[PDB]
Amino acid sequence: LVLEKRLKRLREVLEKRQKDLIVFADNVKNEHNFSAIVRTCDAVGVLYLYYYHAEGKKAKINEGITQGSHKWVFIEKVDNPVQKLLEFKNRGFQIVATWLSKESVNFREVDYTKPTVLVVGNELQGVSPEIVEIADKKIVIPMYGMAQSLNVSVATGIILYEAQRQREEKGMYSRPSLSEEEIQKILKKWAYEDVIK
Repeated sequence: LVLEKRLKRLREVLEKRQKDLIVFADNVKNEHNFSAIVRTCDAVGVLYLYYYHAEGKKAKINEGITQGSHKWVFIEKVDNPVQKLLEFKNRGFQIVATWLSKESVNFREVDYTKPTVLVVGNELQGVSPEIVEIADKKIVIPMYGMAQSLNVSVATGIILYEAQRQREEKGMYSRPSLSEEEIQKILKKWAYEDVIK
């Protein structure tokens, strides 16, 4: 019966998932920050998290820091960021990238309620120059101190919660963006993958 409870809870979670709000982690340095980002994705309703990492990208999530959240977000390793992002762009997704530059706009000026792929990272200016070249929006978070930037996980949460606020205002968490077919498919899949190993 206990397992029924988790699936019940999984269903409620899937009914609030934003199949439309995608996150792309561009070369996030340490696993502690990566795990925190996974937790944050889960918190705002992000269902898909893609990532690109040094030497292949064999990312090891910390269960003690993810609290098991790594289980209800699809995490997919990508070998070519621009190629993957172009796939979303051609599908109508706006590519929003954190780019540390005076030419970038305040992150609150973006409309996160439309299909969006938020790209964050630990390259010199946030995302790589290769990625920013294809972005629709280049964003920064206002700073008033000596630090030029914020910890990548903290910045990701700040931006994603602005997205949460906007979507909440439009009632996008009040109705499922995933269809019942998709919800049932995921329930079955994860209930299966959770056991098998």
